[PDB]
Amino acid sequence: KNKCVNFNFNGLKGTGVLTESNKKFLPFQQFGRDIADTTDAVRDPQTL
Amino acid sequence: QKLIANQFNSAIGKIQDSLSSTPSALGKLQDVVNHNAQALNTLVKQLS
Repeated sequence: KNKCVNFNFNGLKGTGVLTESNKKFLPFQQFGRDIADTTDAVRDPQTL
Repeated sequence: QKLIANQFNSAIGKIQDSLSSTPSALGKLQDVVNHNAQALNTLVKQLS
C-alpha cells in the first residue's frame, strides 16, 4: 500500500497506488468506476 | 457643474446596483468558462 506498484486483481491489470477507501460498497458490488468508466476502487480477494 | 456632478454620481451608484442585482450581465464571460469546462469534460467522457 501507498506505493506505486503494478497490480493484478482477478485479471484486472493496472499500475497505480493503493490506499484505503471510504466507499461504502454494497455486499454484491465488487469494484467501482469513475466518470471515464476506468476502475477507481476494487475489493481485494482473500481480505474483502 | 454641481448638477452634472450629481448626475454622474447617481449614475455610478445605479450602475453598481444594477450589476449587483442582474445575474445575466456577466453572461459572456460565464459562457467562456462554461464552454471550456464542457469541452474538457466531454473529452474526458469520450474515453469510455
